[PDB]
Amino acid sequence: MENFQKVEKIGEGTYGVVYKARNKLTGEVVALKKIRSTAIREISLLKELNHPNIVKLLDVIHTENKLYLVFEFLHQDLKKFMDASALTGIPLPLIKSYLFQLLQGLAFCHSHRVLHRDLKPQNLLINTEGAIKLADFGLVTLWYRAPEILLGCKYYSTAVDIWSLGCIFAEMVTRRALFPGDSEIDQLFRIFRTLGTPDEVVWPGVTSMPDYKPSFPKWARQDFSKVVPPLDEDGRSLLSQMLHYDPNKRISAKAALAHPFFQDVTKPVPHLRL
Ligand SMILES: CC(C)c1cnc(Nc2ccc(S(N)(=O)=O)cc2)s1
Repeated sequence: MENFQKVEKIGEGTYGVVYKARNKLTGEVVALKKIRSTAIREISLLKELNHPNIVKLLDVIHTENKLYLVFEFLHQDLKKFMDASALTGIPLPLIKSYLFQLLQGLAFCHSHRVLHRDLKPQNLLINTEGAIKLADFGLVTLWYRAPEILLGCKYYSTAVDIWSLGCIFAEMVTRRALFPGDSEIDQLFRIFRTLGTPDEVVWPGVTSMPDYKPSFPKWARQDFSKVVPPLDEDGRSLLSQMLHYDPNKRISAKAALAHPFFQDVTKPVPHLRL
């Protein structure tokens, strides 16, 4: 840690504080995440998980019970790009590129039995060359949380990351968050008002989950034509399969890569002001 000089504070999360820093031996610019056993073991297995659409973990430094993670540095996150793109909107061929790349990253991690668990725009990082990357994997916001987690399930699957990415796809298209809940119950009821209250017809087993109550209000489903209007029929069809209630029926990352929405995918470059 005597090897690194802090340049500036980037920002914060639940776990820690992030700084831009410079390595005095290599000259290199990096990102440094500061946190105040089995944990060390599992974090260290991530040093071995390398893919062009995952932010690289360079090292783990454990000194005096403080833990520091050293990452490759990118110049902007997706939340800042969306805010700056607000009056014009992100062009459709760039939205489609970013979605395709993120599904490549997920298909890779899910084949090694690794889950992200906290996907949101602040955890997605971009560069000037047109790439987008998954960042800062989990071992605060409720807006991107899957319904099986909110209903109390303890042994949830890779399917929770597909739900989150669907919520993010809709947000890029409309320029507003899809389900902006402000407590656990408000998050759940916001999903139910849009997609309909789930029952045994659409999700076998749902009434037996730990936090399910027979007194939930009964709301009717709405058409996806009203949920994401500017999107074509191929894109609406894919989004609908990423937001199915039953996690066994929800589309996998590998299957989604084969959907007809990606028949004409390209790689455009963004306009960034750094
Ligand atoms: C910790 C790690 C995953 C990061 C790597 N590179 C980072 N860079 C970074 C740059 C700019 C912005 S922001 N909010 O757009 O000004 C946010 C993050 S964070």
